[PDB]
Amino acid sequence: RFLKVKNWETDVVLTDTLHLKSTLETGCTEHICMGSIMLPSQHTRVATKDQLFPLAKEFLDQYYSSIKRFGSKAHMDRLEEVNKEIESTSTYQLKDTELIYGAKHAWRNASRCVGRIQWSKLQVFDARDCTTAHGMFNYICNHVKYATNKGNLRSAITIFPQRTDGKHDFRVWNSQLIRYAGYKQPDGSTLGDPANVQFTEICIQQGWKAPRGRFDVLPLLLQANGNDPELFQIPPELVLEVPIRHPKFDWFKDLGLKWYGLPAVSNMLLEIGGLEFSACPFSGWYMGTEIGVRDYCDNSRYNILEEVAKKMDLDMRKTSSLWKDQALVEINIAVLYSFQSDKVTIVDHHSATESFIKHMENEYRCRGGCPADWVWIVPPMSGSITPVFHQEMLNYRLTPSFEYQPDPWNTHVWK
Amino acid sequence: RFLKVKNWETDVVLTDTLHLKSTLETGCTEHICMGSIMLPSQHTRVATKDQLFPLAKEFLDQYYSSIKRFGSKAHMDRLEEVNKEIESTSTYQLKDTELIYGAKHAWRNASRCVGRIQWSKLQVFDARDCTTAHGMFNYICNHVKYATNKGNLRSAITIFPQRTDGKHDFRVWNSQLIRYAGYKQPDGSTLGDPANVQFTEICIQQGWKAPRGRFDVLPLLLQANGNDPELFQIPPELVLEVPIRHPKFDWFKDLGLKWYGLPAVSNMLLEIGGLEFSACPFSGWYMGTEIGVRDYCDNSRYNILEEVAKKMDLDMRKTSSLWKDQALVEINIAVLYSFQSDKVTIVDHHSATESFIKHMENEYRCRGGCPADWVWIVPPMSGSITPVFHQEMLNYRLTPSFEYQPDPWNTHVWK
Ligand code: HEM
Ligand code: HEM
Ligand SMILES: Cc1cc(N)nc(COc2cc(CCN3CC(F)C3)cc(F)c2F)c1
Ligand SMILES: Cc1cc(N)nc(COc2cc(CCN3CC(F)C3)cc(F)c2F)c1
Ligand SMILES: C[C@H](O)[C@H](O)[C@H]1CNc2nc(N)[nH]c(=O)c2N1
Ligand SMILES: C[C@H](O)[C@H](O)[C@H]1CNc2nc(N)[nH]c(=O)c2N1
Ligand SMILES: [Zn+2]
Repeated sequence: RFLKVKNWETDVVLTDTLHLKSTLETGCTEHICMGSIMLPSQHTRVATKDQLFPLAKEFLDQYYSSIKRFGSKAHMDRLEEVNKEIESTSTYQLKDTELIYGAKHAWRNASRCVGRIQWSKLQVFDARDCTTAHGMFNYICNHVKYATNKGNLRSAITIFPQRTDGKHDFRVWNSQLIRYAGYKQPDGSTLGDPANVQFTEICIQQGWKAPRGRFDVLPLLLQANGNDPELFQIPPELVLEVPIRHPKFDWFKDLGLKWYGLPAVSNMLLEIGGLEFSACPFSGWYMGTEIGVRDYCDNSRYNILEEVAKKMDLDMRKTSSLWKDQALVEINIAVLYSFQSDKVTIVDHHSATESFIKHMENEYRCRGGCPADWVWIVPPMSGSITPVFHQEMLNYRLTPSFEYQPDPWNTHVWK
Repeated sequence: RFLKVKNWETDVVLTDTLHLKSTLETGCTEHICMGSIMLPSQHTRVATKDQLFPLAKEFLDQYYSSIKRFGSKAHMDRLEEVNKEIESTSTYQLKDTELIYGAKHAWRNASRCVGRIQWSKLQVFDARDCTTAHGMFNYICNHVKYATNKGNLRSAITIFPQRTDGKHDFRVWNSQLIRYAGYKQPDGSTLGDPANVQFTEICIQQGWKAPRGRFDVLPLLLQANGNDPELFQIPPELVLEVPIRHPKFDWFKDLGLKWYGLPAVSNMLLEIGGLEFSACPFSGWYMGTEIGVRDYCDNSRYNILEEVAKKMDLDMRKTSSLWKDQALVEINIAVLYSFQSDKVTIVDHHSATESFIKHMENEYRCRGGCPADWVWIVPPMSGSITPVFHQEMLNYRLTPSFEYQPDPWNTHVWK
């Protein structure tokens, strides 16, 4: 009822009492830990009106507790107000301030997010008056423009209307607002990003004329109020990109790599007070490793370690010459150097993981804990030379929260 | 009751039914995952005679099932035989073959061990006739000599007498048979291995004349049958060491680093059929990263990244120049190259993690699963360019097993 987490690099002990407020389940049991299942059935998302008020009551109780006015009359009135509206409409609507609070705390509670030290500096765009795919496109272009801020990236989320019935449902079909296309070739190999080959062909299935190259920014596929989704090209002037060079190796430009400045996740579900927002794209800035390690070096992604090690003149016959590791570091020095040389916000895994430890200290003191997923918080390279490797972390599921959801093209009753 | 684990690099699915035979608890609950607590209270170790027979019965049932003679008469006789002996003596004794089986499967079930593909090729030394610290010393020297095999390392375990009362207890006070000493300096800094500063001073408290340098192989501290422990120097000719050079950088010899060939963990508790073996040192061979990443580069260990990056002429002002990562790779290329150039068995994290995936495929097919701790199975560098990063792993606690135990100098009623 009062759990301790240790840092074995510093011998610092934090005491977690926030996990007692926890609600949702984790997938782990007394006899099995599933802390390395990627998409647990508990992390994926259809609710009724009965269970709605406890969820609303719980959310309002913490919201008014956080504006220093818990249990007051303005609280007890809004409790009844939402109670009455849930009786009448079997749903309800958040105030603007309740929406901003819910969004920031969904991010705050995101236990797999290392970036959370900035959770309170999130810009919330209320798109709940949107009704059409063009409206969504317009709200998303504004989001992109604002969050990019000419390389001085800012955190933002845009929140489309909440689910109601289910078949009326706003969805961004893109997994990210800005992703590169993936095309299968004649021989079977892949041009561009192999992650998106399925989505890239869906866009061609709906009309996209593909420039069939590498870093072809995909179009947005926007579903409005359950209607069939529609294709929109983000104006290129809004899609900020960094060409990737190295500060030693001049052949690194010849690699011709580039990446988009803005990580902007669009397929998630935001849950606030029992309400489900099925389209809620949010963006921040990149940690170096997400591009240079995962995007560039996953076997199932661009998979460039071959060509980088070749041009580095590396012993590639022996696995134990660590040519893979050696080329991975250079690639990440290049992503960082490239982004910083262009004044595009980027953070290295050392700075970001140190900030997360600093963030954890804040959340244990002024909040009683910080839910954190070690499997995801440790960076995908050089893990133990970063402070998060040596920090025990308690993972538990708080709300408001971002949840996964099935892809719309497996559930959308088409036409 | 039939859990699926996915590999997201290969889209391979394994089906785990072995977790149903699981017994011990994990520390996780439905509402909290503790899969990143280092020493869970469930992983640490005093039992009575009542609970003893179910544990024995359970162990014998799987042992005779594995020699293709389950439920036979030779089984049902040994069931009764151990039953009777537990009535009479409130304990019992394993057959040699039952001891070899229990040991191999304790290793087999070690979910944080990436090396397990070799679990059946374990040499079991029965030291259960030992009675004195000199006897232990002699059994441990033979273990070291055999397991080292002049650099052609072989897996081995030496099993001292099982706990009985508790106050009669064989313990190796060293955490590993071969560790370097740690000495605090005048200014407070540390010479040698800072991990062992506490143990190094215990040895001086009992008489060790310290050569107060860096890589000073510690003496063994051996507790026999609950008596006060005694100091013994492993004959240096038995302690095989690798001086660490690089295959490019000739200044790397000037770093003057070296490491011992034999990883030989001595502080663990082996549980077999409810019996507790409090001294059971076991050894294999090193994965590169345990030395080059954790031993050499942990801030709380030798912490050499400073000096290596200096001599590499690295941009060390900016965190984002990744000088830490760049020096870490070279250090691990040097450990591997050094060990292989001396015909001392060593495995790189790429080969070892690929073998573990191959091992998992074997354990899911011919056993129904493989308990695995992702937090510990992923190597401490370049994690996602190794196949274990992308493999979901179910952690659960089977028996026979190795468990942690408190250090003897906090529990030993001294003199
Ligand atoms: C501001 C800079 C940010 C940084 C550096 C950052 C960093 C990261 C990283 C490295 C991950 C691991 C995911 C992966 O490796 O693919 C992650 C996950 C995540 N982040 Fe953050 N992020 C940032 C902003 C945000 C914002 C603004 C939100 C929400 C409003 C957010 C919510 C999440 C969520 C929901 C996850 C995934 C959890 C899951 O998979 O269940 N992040 N972040
Ligand atoms: C043969 C070569 C072996 C290799 C390459 C290997 C590799 C490893 C590695 C890298 C770890 C992580 C621990 C750490 O990072 O400090 C580990 C843990 C472990 N290994 Fe293996 N090991 C080997 C042999 C053995 C043997 C022979 C046994 C037992 C008879 C064993 C039992 C264990 C146990 C109990 C753990 C720790 C689990 C825990 O902390 O609860 N290993 N091994
Ligand atoms: C705003 C922001 C900034 C930043 N630097 N990085 C991120 C990554 O966030 C997420 C990343 C993923 C990746 C999911 N994986 C499973 C599939 F194989 C890819 C899911 C998710 F739900 C996220 F939220 C987000
Ligand atoms: C035989 C063998 C070969 C090989 N290559 N590596 C190992 C490492 O095994 C273990 C390593 C540790 C390290 C515990 N950490 C907690 C403390 F801070 C160090 C514990 C343990 F219980 C192990 F078993 C063993
Ligand atoms: C199998 C495993 O759960 C999966 O590969 C996880 C591991 N940890 C991760 N950590 C982060 N940040 N991102 C990821 O995609 C993953 N993938
Ligand atoms: C906090 C965390 O549990 C601790 O640092 C763990 C992480 N994973 C590890 N993995 C291995 N192989 N060895 C370790 O010592 C650790 N340490
Ligand atoms: Zn867990």
